[PDB]
Amino acid sequence: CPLMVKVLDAVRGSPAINVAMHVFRKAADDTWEPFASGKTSESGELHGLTTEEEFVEGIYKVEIDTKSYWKALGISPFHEHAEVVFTANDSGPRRYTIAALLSPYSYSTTAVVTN
Amino acid sequence: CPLMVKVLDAVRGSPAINVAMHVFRKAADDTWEPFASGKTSESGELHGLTTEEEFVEGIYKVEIDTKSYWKALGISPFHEHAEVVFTANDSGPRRYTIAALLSPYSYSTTAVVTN
Amino acid sequence: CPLMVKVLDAVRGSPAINVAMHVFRKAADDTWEPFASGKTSESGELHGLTTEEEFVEGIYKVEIDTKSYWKALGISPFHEHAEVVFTANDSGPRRYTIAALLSPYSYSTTAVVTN
Amino acid sequence: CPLMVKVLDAVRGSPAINVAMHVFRKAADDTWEPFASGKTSESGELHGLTTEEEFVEGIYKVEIDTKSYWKALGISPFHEHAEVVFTANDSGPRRYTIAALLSPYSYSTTAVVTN
Ligand SMILES: CCc1oc2cccc(I)c2c1C(=O)c1cc(I)c(O)c(I)c1
Ligand SMILES: CCc1oc2cccc(I)c2c1C(=O)c1cc(I)c(O)c(I)c1
Repeated sequence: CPLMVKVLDAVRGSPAINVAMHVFRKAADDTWEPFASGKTSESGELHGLTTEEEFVEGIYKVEIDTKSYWKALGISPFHEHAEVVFTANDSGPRRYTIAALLSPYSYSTTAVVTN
Repeated sequence: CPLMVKVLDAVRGSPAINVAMHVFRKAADDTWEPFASGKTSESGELHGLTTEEEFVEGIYKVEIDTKSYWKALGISPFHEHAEVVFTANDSGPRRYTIAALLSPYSYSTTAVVTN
Repeated sequence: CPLMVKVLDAVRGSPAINVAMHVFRKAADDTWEPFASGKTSESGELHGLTTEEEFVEGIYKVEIDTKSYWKALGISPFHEHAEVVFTANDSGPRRYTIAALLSPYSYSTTAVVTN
Repeated sequence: CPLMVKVLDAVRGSPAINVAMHVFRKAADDTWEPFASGKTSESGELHGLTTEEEFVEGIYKVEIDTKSYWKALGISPFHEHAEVVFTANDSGPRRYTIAALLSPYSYSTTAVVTN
């Protein structure tokens, strides 16, 4: 698993479950080509998005549908979605975890890049 | 001032100065149209992007060029940019402050909305 | 103003108003002595805690009473308070802004230090 | 494992390894009694701090020695340590993860409370 996403809820202190997201890869014409997608598990994690052969160097965007998550909880959010845009590079063996911590008017994201 | 952006640097404990950003607004045909742009001052703030008359209801995206900021400090960061996407003025005019805290592998963003 | 504190609410997208806090300074005998206290204004800011003459080198602790803030909004939060402990003025006088972003199960704090 | 701590480094995009921390429980005389301690693993995690029988309701403090971590990396930090103070409550079966994300002048902490 070269790319994993984990989402947590800062209002409830819990994994953010059933959060939909799409991953895009940037095309040579500067458009966003759909690449992978899924919904987070009961642990707030989404695995199996891609494979090592497919996950080549380039620019990727992860669009997390935070608005639908808050609306299902009855909470009015600020953001339409949370977007994480990054370059994947080949500097030795690398696995990427994108983590996002969600509040109604705020989010934080970090990347854990390990061997 | 209906739309202000503030950016801080979590490595140096200082405002993030000279950070470029571009604001876009979603058009009727669902494309992103250029709306405003500028760069942060010595206080880390960008004022004067728009006016109350021009800042109509819509979906706006603030694209903060964090990669260029970190590169000039000698750091190769994870993200290409920080994106903040939100619906503005859906219940009438509001004033928005978009704040971003930057680290090389992480950022946080929040919004302060006042009537 | 050599020491200012700003507090924001990530659930409401607003300044966190009427948040009490206490500042302590570590004495020679290694105990925490009361130094200053106050509560945030309608802008979420607390100014005037100390003066340049009184704010000598030392280890300071800012204890932000986040639990009382959330309780008044009907929320049972995780943390008892947010603590920020730092050495101040070790290289000569500085001005410090301590900022905190609050959610029920999470907070973030940063510091802006200027000469 | 009723209480786990995870620490990440926002400058390097990696687990924060070998971070020392102490856990205290508040005494009836309002002093902090040492309870448990350890250092984070190569995954940035510290497990085995306590057992279910020992981890009774009360107020706990986790003091994370972030200053020594940054000094070992050659980076000048703001905080003396990161302190997380919380009430443990018996509302059904509950396991607590305290997570902290570290930058030199900023940190964020959240709690993941699961069944
Ligand atoms: C870019 C500013 C900023 O972005 C953040 C994102 C997440 C958490 C936090 I805390 C912050 C934060 C602040 O610390 C801050 C906000 C304002 I409004 C200020 O006026 C000042 I001084 C400081
Ligand atoms: C120390 C970990 C951590 O602390 C934070 C504080 C604020 C915001 C964030 I996003 C984080 C964060 C994570 O990124 C994270 C959390 C867990 I729980 C994980 O399992 C993994 I993988 C990654």
